[PDB]
Amino acid sequence: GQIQVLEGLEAVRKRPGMYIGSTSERGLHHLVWEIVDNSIDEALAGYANQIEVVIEKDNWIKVTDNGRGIPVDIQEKMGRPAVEVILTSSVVNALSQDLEVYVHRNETIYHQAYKKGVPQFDLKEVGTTDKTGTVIRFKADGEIFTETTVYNYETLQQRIRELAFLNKGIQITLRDERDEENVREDSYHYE
Ligand SMILES: Cc1[nH]c(C(=O)Nc2nc3c(OCCN4CCOCC4)cc(C(=O)O)cc3s2)c(Cl)c1Cl
Ligand SMILES: [Ca+2]
Ligand SMILES: [Cl-]
Repeated sequence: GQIQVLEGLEAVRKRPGMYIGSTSERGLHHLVWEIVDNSIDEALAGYANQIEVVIEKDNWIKVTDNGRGIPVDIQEKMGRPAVEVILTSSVVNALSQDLEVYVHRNETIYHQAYKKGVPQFDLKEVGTTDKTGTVIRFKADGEIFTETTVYNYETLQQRIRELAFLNKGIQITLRDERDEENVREDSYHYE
């Protein structure tokens, strides 16, 4: 089961273009669409209505939603927490030099970190919460995206606006914190 995950990570990193269309600027932006798409599905299921995308210093991406939280219960299949099984089959995780999850669920904050899809430690309880949702922070792997790992605000802005227009009732916010002296935000909420 865990042998199958490792071969999956090797497959994705060996032929990344077969998975995300290209390793160009187009492929770098595709990472964000892959994560945001999961949060939109949680909203269409009726459980989330807010998504926030932050370009952080050094072109980290953080996506946050107010969904149920990715589940943390032990799979009978992997013997591992569900969230670990979901993220260690994620293309985004495989093509990120680092990725972090924080889950707010069961009044608990759970945390795991990964490098090229490989968990760095077991899922751990780190805090308490009265909210539910998921935070993902990732840094695209410079070894995969050799052309650029720099996001284009206007590219993200155009697609986030389109997603909010198509999926009415979802508040979707983009914020660029790369320059701490000049922070730019656009927030879309149709109907
Ligand atoms: C940023 C973000 N948010 C989510 C997210 O909230 N996903 C989420 N998935 C799930 C989920 O599915 C488990 C695994 N898969 C089912 C079949 O499609 C794909 C997911 C179950 C529950 C629940 O049973 O309470 C909650 C949740 S909340 C994911 Cl994944 C990412 Cl990445
Ligand atoms: Ca889905
Ligand atoms: Cl759970």
